[PDB]
Amino acid sequence: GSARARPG
Amino acid sequence: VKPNYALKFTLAGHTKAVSSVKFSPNGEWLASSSADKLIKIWGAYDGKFEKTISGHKLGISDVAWSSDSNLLVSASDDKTLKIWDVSSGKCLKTLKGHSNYVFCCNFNPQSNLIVSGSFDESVRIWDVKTGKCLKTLPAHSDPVSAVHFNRDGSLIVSSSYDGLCRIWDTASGQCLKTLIDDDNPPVSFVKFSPNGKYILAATLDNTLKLWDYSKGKCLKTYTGHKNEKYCIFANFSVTGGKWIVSGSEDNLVYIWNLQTKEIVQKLQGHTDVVISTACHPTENIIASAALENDKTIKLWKSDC
Repeated sequence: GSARARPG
Repeated sequence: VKPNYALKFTLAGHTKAVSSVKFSPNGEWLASSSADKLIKIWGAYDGKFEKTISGHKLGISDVAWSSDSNLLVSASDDKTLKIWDVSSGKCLKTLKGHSNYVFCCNFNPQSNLIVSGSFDESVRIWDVKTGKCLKTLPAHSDPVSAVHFNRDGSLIVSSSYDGLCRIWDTASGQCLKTLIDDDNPPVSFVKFSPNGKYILAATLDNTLKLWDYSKGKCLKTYTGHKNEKYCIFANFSVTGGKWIVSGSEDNLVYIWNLQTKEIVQKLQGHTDVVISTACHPTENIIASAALENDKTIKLWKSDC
């Protein structure tokens, strides 16, 4: 995936 | 008065979360980037799929247009940015130098520069013509969530999970201003207002704030939505009434009156976090895009 689409 | 945005189109085709949508400056096109490693180009007025642009080896977190609408730049988990000729679909340049995911990107108005922010905690300024990294700013102490040029290209605003918003001089690379607020919650998004005097900053305490950055004063706040985990794009809508537009983690698009701070509309229909919204440059049209359990872009149209 992509970093923007992962929680954090 | 209040807007009456209504759903016009749902754009399907990405096979993973959509990460970012942007309208071309000339209004003809919507570009979408996705975790599925692709950029897709759609017609802004009929929603018709135009083309797929490919080449990143990992998912994409952001995409941006040049002022003449001819180029795109994308930011990828593969640690690169790519510059793309939209008409041909060809990758013109691969910008290498970040040491972790590239998260956010933008052209300056002149479109001779690109600015990028990365998980590597740096902001980089790149020459569009040669692809060379011109400056590496030790901008933050946590991932950089957003980067944006002001109207004349002389300033960059950056935001980071370290809780800071910073204003940078493009030519010199020095930090002109640091904005801290309350207990410094992570700053998930920032961008200049169209006239360049304000910045809109999102923090992961469910809050948007409008700032006079030179005076360092918070002029407005926008609340009621859910934003605790994701770097959600927000927008100034100025083609009709003056609104603030943002996605939300409760699957809605929120629209606020910029001056009164009241919510004036909530757009229902997405089934996952609305990670990205964009406002059409001339018509009262919003594009919205959502994460893995949705994978679609929606186009909305209002009379004001």
